[PDB]
Amino acid sequence: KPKEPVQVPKLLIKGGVEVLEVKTGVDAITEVECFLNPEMGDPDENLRGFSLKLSAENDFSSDSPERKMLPCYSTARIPLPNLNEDLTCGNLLMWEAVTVQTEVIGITSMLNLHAGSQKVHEHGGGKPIQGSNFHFFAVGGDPLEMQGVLMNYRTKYPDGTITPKNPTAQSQVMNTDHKAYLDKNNAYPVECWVPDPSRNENTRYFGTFTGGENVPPVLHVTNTATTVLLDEQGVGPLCKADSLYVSAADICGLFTNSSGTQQWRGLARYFKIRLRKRSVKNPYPISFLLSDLINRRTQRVDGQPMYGMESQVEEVRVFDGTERLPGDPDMIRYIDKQGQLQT
Amino acid sequence: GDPLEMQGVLMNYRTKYPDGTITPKNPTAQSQVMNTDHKAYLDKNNAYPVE
Amino acid sequence: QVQLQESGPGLVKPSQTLSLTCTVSGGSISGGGYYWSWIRQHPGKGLEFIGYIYYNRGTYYNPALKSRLTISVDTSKNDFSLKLSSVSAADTAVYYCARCVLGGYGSDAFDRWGQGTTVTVSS
Amino acid sequence: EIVLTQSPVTLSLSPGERAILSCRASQSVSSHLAWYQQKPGQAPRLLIYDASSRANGIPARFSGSGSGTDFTLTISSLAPEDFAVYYCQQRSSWPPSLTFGGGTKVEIR
Repeated sequence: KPKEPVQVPKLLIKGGVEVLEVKTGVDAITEVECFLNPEMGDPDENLRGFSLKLSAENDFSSDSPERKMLPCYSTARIPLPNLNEDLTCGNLLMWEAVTVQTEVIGITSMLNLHAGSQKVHEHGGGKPIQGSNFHFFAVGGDPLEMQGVLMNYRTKYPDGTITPKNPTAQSQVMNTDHKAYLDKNNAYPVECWVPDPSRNENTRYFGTFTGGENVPPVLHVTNTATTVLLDEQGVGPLCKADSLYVSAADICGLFTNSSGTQQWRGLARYFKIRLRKRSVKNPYPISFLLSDLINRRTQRVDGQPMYGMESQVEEVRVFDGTERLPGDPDMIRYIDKQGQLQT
Repeated sequence: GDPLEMQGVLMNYRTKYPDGTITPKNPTAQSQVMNTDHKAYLDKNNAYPVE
Repeated sequence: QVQLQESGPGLVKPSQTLSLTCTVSGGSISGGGYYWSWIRQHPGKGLEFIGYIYYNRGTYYNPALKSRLTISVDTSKNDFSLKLSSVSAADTAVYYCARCVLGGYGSDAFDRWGQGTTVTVSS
Repeated sequence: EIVLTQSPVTLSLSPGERAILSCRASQSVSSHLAWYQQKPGQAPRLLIYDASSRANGIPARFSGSGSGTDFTLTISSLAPEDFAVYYCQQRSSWPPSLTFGGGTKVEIR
């Protein structure tokens, strides 16, 4: 006698990008295998995958780069079907990213030593691509909200680039007023925008940096990796709107030409985002639509401010519950706010 | 249990190889990044160059 | 280094079928992120888009010309084609053919298109 | 569809001045813009791709600026080999349109 086969998730439909809008049951799974294009700048002569040569001796007083010389993050979007059909007051039914899987495409393209590299010594081969790497990707239901950081505030950027505003010495430290969104492929330069670690309740990003003058780049390729994107509460990146946002950027190191010019190099990136269906509280009830009905039509009023730094609302006493009459009308809360401490 | 289905990626797609090497035919600009035009099948010893 | 050319008729009678060849030499017509477009420019007006082709069954036409077109590709002579149906006297215009790139520049701009040819239709 | 309304009609401009064109769109596409230079009796040729990126071979006296709807073909100084016919073009992502505009021809006084 043998043994009755074991059970396995009965695979269903398969095909191109237009598979998605076919409706499924309630406990569906989905697997999405997709990639991205790295944006290294792409100079001329169809060398799509390098950058232009780097500047050598720009002083701090005046910097003049070009659009080509700065790599940028890569982002895209995945449309999704909606799931609710009738009203169904109460609860809704959204998507969820659960398990990512990344893998770099073209990693053995660096073994070319018959290229236009520098002759490394007199009768040997050439010099391979070495130096600083920075690999980075992100999966979420929302655009990747990011923090503005740079050095040398006197840099005047080219006007195709989305760069932070009013450069001071405060921009060389963690500043609060350089917030923005990520809504455009090939526009945000990588030397000016780290991910904001504060604001991301619906975006998980992974990144390992290694600078240095000339260090080896170490790459893996394995189809047994698995990175769980669940949090410590039991959710993944939820999809508020019908989308799923993918953002990444891959730097591989510097290439040396045969005469001495340095120029960058990158590769693409794989993704396998397993999705599924969850049950949440409705964030769009009829009461939200009603307020957005009236607030479209009602007249704009532009008066003196009532929110922000130059505000004029002073003290708001939000109190409901009752209590035994206090023996002080103005009770104080902090014990010593400013400090009258020792020594 | 099946031959190793691979992916064609290369740089400097204007390089001309000898006849023994099975290279990606019709080399385009897309081959230096993720391209879809270069599926293949591993079936032949000493044939597919690893770069 | 890619060289292009054009060829075809020089005079088309009313209510006939027009055919043109956008000759390509020095590159694959099966080229990955490449389209292959047509641009007409009528004497006295600007230019107008007609149609591009993707060699894994991607077509798109200008909806003003109402899907009266077929664009065919023959891989041997490295060249593609174009078909008009039921031409009129208004079609007398110099005709250009060019290429679109998806990952690089993003348009018909890389100094890469046909050198031009003229079509005359009258009585 | 999408229509690129272009204005002015025919600028009467002397050599050496600052020229500005404006290809204001019916709706925002904001990144898939081009600028085609064509002389009469010649073939088309690019000025600016992606609305700000200069072309290799075009010297830096031209530039591109602006995105959203109100676009700008910035010209620092006009050349006697530049008094010709200038166009604009809108691309398309989801739906295939990418038609073209109307044109503005620079008159030489």
